[PDB]
This record gives sequence, structure tokens and C-alpha cells, in this order.
Amino acid sequence: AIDLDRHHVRKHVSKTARGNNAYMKLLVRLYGFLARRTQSKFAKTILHRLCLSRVNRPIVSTSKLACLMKKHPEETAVCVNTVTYDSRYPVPKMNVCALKFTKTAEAAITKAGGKCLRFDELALKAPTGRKTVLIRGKRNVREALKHFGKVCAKKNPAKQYKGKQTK
Amino acid sequence: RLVDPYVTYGYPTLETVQKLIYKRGALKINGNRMPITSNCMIKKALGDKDVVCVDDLVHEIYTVGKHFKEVNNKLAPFKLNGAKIAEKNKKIHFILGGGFGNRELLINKLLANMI
Amino acid sequence: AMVKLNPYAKIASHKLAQVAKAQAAHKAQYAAKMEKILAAKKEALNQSVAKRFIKVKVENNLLKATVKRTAKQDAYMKKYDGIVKANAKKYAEKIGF
RNA sequence: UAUAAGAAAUUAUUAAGAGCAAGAGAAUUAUUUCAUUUAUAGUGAUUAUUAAUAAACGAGGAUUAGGAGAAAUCUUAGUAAUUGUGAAUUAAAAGUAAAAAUCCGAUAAUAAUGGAAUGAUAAAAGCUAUUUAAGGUAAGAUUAAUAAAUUUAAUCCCGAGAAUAGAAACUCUUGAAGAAGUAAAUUAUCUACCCGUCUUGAAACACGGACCAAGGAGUCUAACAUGGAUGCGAAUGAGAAUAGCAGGAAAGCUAUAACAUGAAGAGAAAACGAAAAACUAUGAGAGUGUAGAAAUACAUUUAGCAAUAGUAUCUUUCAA
RNA sequence: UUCCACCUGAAUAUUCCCUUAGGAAGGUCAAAGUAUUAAUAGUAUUGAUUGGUAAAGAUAAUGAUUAGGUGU
RNA sequence: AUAAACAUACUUUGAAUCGGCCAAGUCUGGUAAGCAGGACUGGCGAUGCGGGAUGAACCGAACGUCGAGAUAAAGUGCCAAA
RNA sequence: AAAAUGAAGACAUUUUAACGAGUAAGGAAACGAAAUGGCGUAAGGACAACAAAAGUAGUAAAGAUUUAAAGUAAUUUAGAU
Repeated sequence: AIDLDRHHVRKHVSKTARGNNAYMKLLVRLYGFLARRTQSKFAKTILHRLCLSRVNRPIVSTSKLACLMKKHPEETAVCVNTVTYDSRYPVPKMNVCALKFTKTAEAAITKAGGKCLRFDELALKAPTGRKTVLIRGKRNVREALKHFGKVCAKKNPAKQYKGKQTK
Repeated sequence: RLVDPYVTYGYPTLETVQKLIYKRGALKINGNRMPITSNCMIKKALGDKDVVCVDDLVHEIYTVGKHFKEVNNKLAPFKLNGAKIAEKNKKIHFILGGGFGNRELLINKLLANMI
Repeated sequence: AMVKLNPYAKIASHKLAQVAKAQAAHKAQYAAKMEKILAAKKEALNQSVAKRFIKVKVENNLLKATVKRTAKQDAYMKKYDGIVKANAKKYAEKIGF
């Protein structure tokens, strides 16, 4: 035989739209074609982020979009995730491209004079990506991450799944 | 020397280098072991290192030029045939009439039957 | 396939042929010579065992010349023979320790 | 619709005729390989041409009576110091120091002739012919100076690139009177200990198993967590009970609603309850120019999300 | 303790237990999911070190042991 | 110096397991043990194939289904290929 | 694994390269370039002659016995009785 360090196993990268969503399947078809032909790292990035699981595509609120678009007035924020609404703070005028807009987030963005785009329109308008800002939400804000580990640990304790007689 | 029991080695002649490269030569292109078939693929893989033909490849290996490391690392390890390893057996040094160890220029007789 | 990989194969094959053709002819034009020197030392043998072979005093120069050379080259034959004798003595002393 | 392709059917001749499959060849080949032969820049040894000195060694040495050998003409035989061999060394002749054979070293490569396994059929970065000439580094050849030279000069030869013209479509045998393949039975060579299980280890002198059919063993309810697909999103659920609708309905539809989880956290508790509209580092992406030149590789402008780490600041606690 | 094929593929260390025919933390392993990535090494070389094993010693320190001279 | 992009860093969830056994240019107790217990590595367990007649561990070498060749351990009087 | 192509072909595409032993154990379903691929038992909701008589069946169902074919395999298909 041959002395290989390890044998061939599937590479743990997703390369298609998870699930049976007909529209998300077409979006992966559109951007897998765009990245293969245009050879643009922007389409490669969007295609890769379209194939992540739901937990790995965290939301971005309108407050975060406003802060990141402050010094980018004439730009199109591109976040591959759902865009929620932060009712604590106002929404300025900006153009956002996202997979899905919350009913209140879409109204707030529109009522301020902005625009709510989808990814098909963005590819039609800015295929390689020229006036866009790539944005992703925070991953560590999940509450599940608090209980990972050993709660007896001296340095970074876990958070003790509550149960029988938890004080 | 540390791995002496598991290998036999020696000093090749120029004709030995040529036959190994021409018959058993290969390159690692895109992670694929593509056998040598034209100068275009050798130019594509090693054009940056000023090796644009197979005879540049042979000369660099034989004389150990400045870009030996890059050229040698692109060359896949040759897969040889079988041949009479030793007189007694391969459990003793070639000095004792065995199979492993440093054969010096006598390694070309073995390579002749294995290429 | 060799031409495709090594276009220099045509230059070093025709030129290799001309080396081969002539080199073969040198064998022929050394056998014709070594036919004379081998048929001039027969008529120095069957002419020496025959009559003279006490009457052991046989002529010193029964061997006859077959290839003619100038006087300058004759001096070089004895110059060469002196050198090869020195080389044989040079080597024998060395390995004799 | 315009042009070749130009099908089927027909006319005259005969070197007069399918498809498929199996086998044997033919010509040119691809990958691998078997057998035989052939050259491998040994300056190694022998391979009858004469003579001399030898370091050593045994014998011999001075009339045909009986013979061996050869058609020789020349040797052999045995009944007081002439001579024989000779490692090695030397002289003369020959020798430009590559023949053939054997041995000793070095190697195994190019080629040719016959096959074998899996294929292919096509024309060339095939091969061949004509033109000019990059080249021939001991060695393509002939010459001269000289020479333990892979040292020099000359003119003859051949000739890579390229331009221009050339050429491949075949034979035989067997098969619905049963081909090739496949299957069953028998024979022959090689091959094969009883399954399941505990065990370091069972074919085991360890246990269960006489045989067959049917039945036969990770399921259901409830709480939590991770995770992949789904809806909505500072909210989600409200098939909480329950109340209405059409239809007659254990199904379906509708109820601004108590509550559950979450949006705020720390403290035993009293009492409290979050910004310097943040900072630093590396990091995703977007352009312009040049060049290789096929893709691609550098120079430079810009943005700096996620993540990790470290900082200020703020709520609570004796203590973060 | 009931179907097939394919891929990866182990363990007898350590801590605690009324523990010793058994558990939990942990190591080995599998499957899911990520990050352009101060985030490669069961290797050799050069350079500065660490150690007290094999060996060595035995009027060199602590011990063990056979004798022979010289002096009081 | 050499190697390394199906590299590297992992995160989460979880299975089985912690009766072991053998070898040795190794050690300790023992007269000794196919005994008892350890250091380092390789194996058997979990493993078939060629050889040692036979064998869990020895030697060569680890396995998709086949054809052709060159081999390894080891062998060439017959069983038995040479 | 990487490149190419990609609304539907089809054989779960095309090419190149590397690999394939294995007890305990793991790899749920779905996921077009598919985050392993499939066979079988029974029941429920659909689909099954697209032109207004729409899967098979007394011109012989299910079952049983065998003969052959397809599949690496689980199994499936057809003939005869």
C-alpha cells in the first residue's frame, strides 16, 4: 500500500443551497454561474454565503446598517441574511440588498427614502459588485454559546443548563 | 543514514536521470499527478523558474541548479518496477552483499532493471 | 512523442548516424591493414620454421613493412614507445608500494 | 428556395455479391513486455619475428642391435662438464597503435528479427523527395603543423527550421445440420476444519443448536439540550381553556387575549439597575496602471463586516 | 437482538467512587458545522544550554576488602 | 535543510473502550516457568495473502474485479513450480 | 478533490488525478452538480389510455412449483404448470 497521513474524506464545505427552497436553488444557480464566468471574488463570496446553514447566517438590524453606511452614502449594503428592524433608533436613507426583509424593516427602509433590493436585482445592476459593502451579522450573540464548555472551569466557565433546584 | 534499512540510494549518471524523467516523469498540477507529455505543460508549471522545456528540467536536476528545490518539489515521486534487489537478501547492507544502504554509482545497474 | 518533447532529437540523431557510418568504416579500414600485417608475419613464419628451424640464428628482419610513413613520424614512434614504457614503469612502482 | 451530397429501383460485363459473432492472418501503429543476435572511445592478457642476460629448476652430456613419429629433410627412445626450460628484463624488425576469438573489467543499451496481453485504423509537431543553410564540441571524411590532445587551420560531405510536392483501405475459415456465451449433472488438477457467543486467544475435549413452518426483541408518553429543513422576528406562540362560522364535520376557518419563553443584569436580602453615539490590532470586498502575454503575476488607491485578543467607560456584588 | 452496498474507523493511560465482573471527568474515534488562516512538523543541520544513566574511580570524599615495603 | 492547500485551526454533539496478549542485541522478584510485574517501539486483538509441513503474534507484505510482466521472504532429487 | 457544462438529456452529467483491508462504533430523511446510495413488508392520501369511458383482471387476480433474464448485492422481471 501507500503511507498516507489520512485518507480521502468529504471536504466540509457546502456547495449548494441547503433545503428544498426553489428560489434559493435558483440564486445559487445564478451566482455559481456568475462566479464561474466573471471570476469575481464578490460572486464567489455571495455564493459561499448563500450555502451556509440558517444558524450561520445571522440577522443584521437597521441600526447596524445605518452605522456601517454612515461614511458610504451612495452605496448598496449587501448582507446575505434577514434584515430585522431596530425600533429603538431611526433609519436613514440607504439601499440594502438582502435575502429577506422583515415587514417593519422594509417599511422603515422605504419610508426613509431608501430601497429594498433582492439578490437577483443586485446581480442585474452590480454583478461583480462595485458600489457595495459586504456585511454579516454577529455569530457569538447566540445564547447557546453561553452553555458550551465546563462550568467548573477556572478561566471561562459555562452557564449551567437550568434544571432541578438550580440556585 | 537513519532510514538506511528501508532505502537503497546512490549517485545517478546523466543517462539515468534522462530515462527516469522521460519514461517515469510526472508533475503535480492543481494537485493532479499529470504525466509529462509536452513542453507546454512544463512551461506552464515551471515557466516562472526559467524551466520551459523537458531538457531544462533534466539539466537542472543533474547539476542541482539554483531552482532545484522548486523543480524537484514539482516532480512527483517516480513509480518503479521490481528487480533483483540483492545477492543474499535485503535484510543486510549492500556492503555485506545485501540490499539496502549506499550503493554509490552501482545504483545505476539497479535502476536500469527497475525503470 | 520524443520529437514533440525534445525537438533536438533530429539534430542529435542525423549527426549520430554520420558518427556511426564512418566509425563502422574505420573497423573495415583497420582490418584490411591488419590483414597485411597478419599476412606479412605469416610469410615471416612459414619461411623461418621451414628452413632454419644449432642453426638457431634466424634473420632478425623477416617481418616486412606494409604501411609507409615519413621519417618524422618514424621518430615519433620511438618517442611514443619511450613514453608508454615510462608510464608502465610509473604505474608499476606506484601500486608496488 | 440555389449547390454538392446524390438514396431506392434499372442497363452491360465479371477478379460476381449479405448482417452479426468466433478464430487465423495482412499493412501501419499506442502502452507494457518475453526470446535470440548485434556496437558499447578497457589504452588490461594471450593470439610465432628474431636475438641476448637471466632467479630459479631438474635432468641429461660424449652405434645402431630392437624400435615411435613424419613422407622431413628432422627429433625421439633404452640397453668430468657439456647442455635444457625459464618468471623477468633488454635490442633490432613490424606497428597511428579501433580486425576476429577467449579471458579479465565496464556495462546493459540503440537497432533488427520472431512472438504475448489490452487496443486503434486515422491522418500527421508522420516518414519520403527538391531548394538556402543553424549545426557535426575526441567521432562525418580527407590533409598539413605537432603528439602520452575531447590541440589547431583549410575544403569537402551530410544536413535541423521553413517553403514546395507524395503515396492506407484488406484476405481466409466456421455458424438454425445450432456459432460465441450461459446454465445443470458428472469427471479431473488446485482449493475448503462448526455456525452463534463470552474471551488475550475456539474447529476446540467451552456452552446453545435433531429438522421444518408461523410468531419473536430499542417501542410509547413526558422534561431538557445540540443539530439539519420551515414561518415570523423585539417579538414569537395563543389548535390555554373557551367562544363563533359554513355543512350535516373528532376534519377546516376565525377570535387585539390571560399567559409562556425573550427583549436586563447582578445580590442571601434590603435597596438597585447599564455609552466616552466607543478605541487598537489582523482581517472579507472594490478600483486603476504595467507586464507576461492564454490564464495570470506585480505597483498603487480605498473599505475595513464576521472572528479572536486587548483597551477605556457604565449597572449590580464584600468581592467581576 | 432480524436487509444490501459504500466511506471513516478504535480502547486497556490519568482523576474520583462501599471502587476491583460496574460508573463519571478525560484520552482514542465518528458525524454535523465553520475560519483566509500571529493558524504546520513524532525530521535533520548550526548555536547557547539541561541532566548524572552506561562507562570509569578505589589513600579522589562515604563505605568494602588481599597482601608487600619504610619509620617510631 | 526537507516536507506541507482535499494544508492548517478547529467548534459542537455523540458512540464504543479502559479483563488484554506477544516479540525483544531490555529490566525487577523468583531455582525456574508457555510465571508475576514494568521502560521504548512494533504487532495480535480488529488481519486476510506468499513462506516457515502444521501455528494469533515469526519473515515478506497489508486486500475493489480482472489480464500481462518484473519481484519479496524463501527455495530448485520426487511429493512441488524452479 | 479540482476544473467544464448545466432546465431536464441520463446512466446521480463531462474530463483529469489520487485512493478502496478492518471487530466495537458512526455515517436519519430532504438538499443539480445534491452533507453516503439503495431493496423489501403492510396500511393511508394522490397519480396511472389526456380526444367525453382513462392502471391490470373469468380471453384467468392473488398464491404455490420450477425455467430463464437484469442487478456487485439486498431483490426485481418474464415464460410454463
